[PDB]
Amino acid sequence: ETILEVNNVPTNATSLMERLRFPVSAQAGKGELCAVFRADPGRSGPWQSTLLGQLCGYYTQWSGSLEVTFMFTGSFMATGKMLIAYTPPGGPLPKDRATAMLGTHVIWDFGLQSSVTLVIPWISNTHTTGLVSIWYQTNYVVPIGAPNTAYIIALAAAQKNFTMQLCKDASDILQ
Amino acid sequence: GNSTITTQEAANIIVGYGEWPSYCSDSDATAVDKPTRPDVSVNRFYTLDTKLWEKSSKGWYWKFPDVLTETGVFGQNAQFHYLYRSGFCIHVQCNASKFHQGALLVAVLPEYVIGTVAGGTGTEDSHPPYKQTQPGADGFELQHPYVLDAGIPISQLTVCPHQWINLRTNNCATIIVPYINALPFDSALNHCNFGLLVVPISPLDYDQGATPVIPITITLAPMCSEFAGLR
Amino acid sequence: GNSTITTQEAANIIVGYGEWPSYCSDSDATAVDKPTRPDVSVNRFYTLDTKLWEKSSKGWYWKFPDVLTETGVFGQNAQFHYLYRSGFCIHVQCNASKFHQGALLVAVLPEYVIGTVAGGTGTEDSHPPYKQTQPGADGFELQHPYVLDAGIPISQLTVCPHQWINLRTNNCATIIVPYINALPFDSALNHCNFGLLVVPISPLDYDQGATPVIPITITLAPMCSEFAGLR
Amino acid sequence: SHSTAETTLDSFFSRAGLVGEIDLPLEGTTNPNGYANWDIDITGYAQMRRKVELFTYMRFDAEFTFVACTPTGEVVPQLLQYMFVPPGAPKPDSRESLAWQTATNPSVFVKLSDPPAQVSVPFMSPASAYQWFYDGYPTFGEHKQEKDLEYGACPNNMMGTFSVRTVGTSKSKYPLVVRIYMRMKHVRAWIPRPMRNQNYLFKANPNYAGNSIKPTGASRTAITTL
Repeated sequence: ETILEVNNVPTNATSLMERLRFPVSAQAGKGELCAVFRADPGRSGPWQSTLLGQLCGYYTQWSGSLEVTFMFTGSFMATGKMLIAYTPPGGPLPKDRATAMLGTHVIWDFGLQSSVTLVIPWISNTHTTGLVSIWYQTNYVVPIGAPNTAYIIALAAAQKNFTMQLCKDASDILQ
Repeated sequence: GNSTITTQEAANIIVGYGEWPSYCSDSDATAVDKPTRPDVSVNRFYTLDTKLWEKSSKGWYWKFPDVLTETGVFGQNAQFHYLYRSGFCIHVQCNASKFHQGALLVAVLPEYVIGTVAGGTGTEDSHPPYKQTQPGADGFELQHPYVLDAGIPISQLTVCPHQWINLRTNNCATIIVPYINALPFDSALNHCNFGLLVVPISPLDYDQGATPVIPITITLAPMCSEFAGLR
Repeated sequence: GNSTITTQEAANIIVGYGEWPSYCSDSDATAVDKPTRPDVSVNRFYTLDTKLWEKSSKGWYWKFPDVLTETGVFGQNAQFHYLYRSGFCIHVQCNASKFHQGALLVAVLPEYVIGTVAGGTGTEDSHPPYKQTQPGADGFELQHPYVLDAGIPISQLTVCPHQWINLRTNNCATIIVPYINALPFDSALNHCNFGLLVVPISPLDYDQGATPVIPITITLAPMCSEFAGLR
Repeated sequence: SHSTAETTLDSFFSRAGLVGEIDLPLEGTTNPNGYANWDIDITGYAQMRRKVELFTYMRFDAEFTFVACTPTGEVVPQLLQYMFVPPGAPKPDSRESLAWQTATNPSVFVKLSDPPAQVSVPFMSPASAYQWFYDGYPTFGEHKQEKDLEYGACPNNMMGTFSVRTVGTSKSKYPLVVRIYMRMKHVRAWIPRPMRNQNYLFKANPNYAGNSIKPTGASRTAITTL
């Protein structure tokens, strides 16, 4: 498992560290779209932060199943349910939370499970990408004296049925 | 279960009337054609959405099977078909802080015939609109609560299947409902077999914290669905 | 163990690379010199100190065994001896309120060769000072953390042995690390075999309470220490 | 099922890359005397350093192949000499040095008309494995200011030197260029590290552009857009 940079903000070079974390706050609302990224590692770019994605950069074609482990970094007292939905290649992201339900999805709570893990069934590279979508099932519930904003870290990796198949070389200089 | 989010199963489960939902035996089922039993695909956990509970709210109610008639495969396997039979597994989830407080009455009322105002004196031989009587997925908000908007006291509702949700003890209600009707098979769009009822009895309150609105998530999934006529 | 403080230990333990620390075999020990195996005297629980985590902090790193080289019997039995070999038991404990929140990445990286700014272009063939490269007990504070101050991205740091410290789940990480080096015996003062890394990824936050600074305590103790030549 | 053969280290490394370009003109400052000493490094194949720095400790044999030609790619009737200078042994200072005859350093005599010279080099380190990272200092003492250049330098990864000649005694009659190709054999790797993400600044030193820190991968306009 390696950290999946879903959040992208380069200009703030001083604090490039923001790229490792989700913002989830009370100023949101039900069904609001928290985040969304593609389920293809070889392509740029949220997967490029992964050890997997850049090894794939050294290879040409590949196929296998992936899994993304989400870890909640909020307080013990913070609660709220979030919907993670997978939408397979072909067919766009669901219009709204309800339409994300009909496809394979996961109802994630912060109350009981601090870390949920999503399995990506299969993605090959026979040459769209697939699509991971995370939704706000509920409000972000927090008591007095507790932060109105928390952060999520996404950890991703491939499973043992993953194979890379043809060798290629990348882009980083010498001297 | 496509995403069983363990809430650590407990004795909150409440069998309807000591009657677990079951497929109608064809000796019971007055029909000779093979009844469509639609696998797991429609038995998936349908989560309506989340309603925001606030201290001024009075309650909400849904109408089975009107809730799902236009929501996914089940809806499609009902609108198309002519006769319908099923049970349900109601999982009302209310996640709130340990500093919040309130009390909900998750309840199921068969044949929830709604009565609406006829006039401050009773001026009208009126009848409630398609929206109010069949709110569907979004659900409808009660207007008069002490009376269950049907000349009926909520003080005795607990005579129906019910599960309390006290915020100091539990966050989850779990009611399973068997098919209850005079006929073994009825229409899906016209006869709302029963109604889901969830009414805050002990009202929500808080010293001004950081959250003023407690979410109520309703997940539900059919138990023993059954369909007959095709298109 | 001079003070074993139960932390309700569980399968949080993480063997470095699946290799429990072990004494050098005497067939492996390419020496006829008597290898000094210093029992318990140095195997005691050395607790470095406490660092204060605040939302602006970027991270800290230690250099083993440079951390303890001037710290007790182990320290003196390292500066005096010529050859050194050992493993470690890292117990980074971060205790915070139930109202705080955050995440630390305790990780161990062998041969943590530090690269520091040589100039925004590289105007200088500069090189990090004895202080920064062998900070010892106080530990040193990272300046660039996305890059691990070595042209190295932290996003993949977890490929090394590592233990998360999410404030909602655990307060204790437990990494034990075997001796890792090309030679069976190297210098103690000169070759810092590996580095301990603990970096706040998800930064600390709080409604302004009565405490704004979360402690990070690192307790550690050698596992299978080993020395050869004397002074 | 498939095969994990190409995701093995050997499949990942065992391809001969260009690691050395040596120009032997008749006039210029580049190589005046007519000889060149090429200290061996597994770089040159520029894209190798990031690959090889995936791990901390490594071990392998090496197979060097020597393609020689004129700048036009013309083959000319020249008898070259490739001489291998093992570590510690004194390198040739000039064309007439006795080192060229010192037969403790192996040397290959090939004609340019003949096909590329080929030869294999065994693992040379006194250590049990090569290190691309030596977090510390190699000496055993002192405190002097200019000890910093010693930081991060491991001499044990000295694999030796290749020296090319004409041969003597009189200077060549032809403009020559020799290409050195290196392929690894029997690769064993160890401690894995996160892969380099910033442009290299120096050799044998992992510095990074302090003012120009780019993120590892491409970025986008917002978190909720495609």
